[PDB]
Amino acid sequence: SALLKANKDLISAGLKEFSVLLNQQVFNDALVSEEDMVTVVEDWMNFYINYYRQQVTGEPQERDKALQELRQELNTLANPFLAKYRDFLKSHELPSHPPPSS
Repeated sequence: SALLKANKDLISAGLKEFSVLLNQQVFNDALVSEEDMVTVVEDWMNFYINYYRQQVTGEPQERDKALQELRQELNTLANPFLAKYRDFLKSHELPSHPPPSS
């Protein structure tokens, strides 16, 4: 295999859609439970991984490779979303995160 456009198309498509999912949040007025948003993020990732896992007709190498890239891709795309939300909700009313604190 090495790298077929089909794999890149599926991965990029999943990565793009994911980015739109994470960005489509309402980062403006921090309200609502954090665990709720966070649970939603994890819930989506699991749903995506589970679905993508069954969307692979390649050998265990192709499947594992695409599976590892999918998981790592979600962590990298989810990382900014979860870190941005955290700092965002933890920023308003108290800048708890930067040097000026302890």
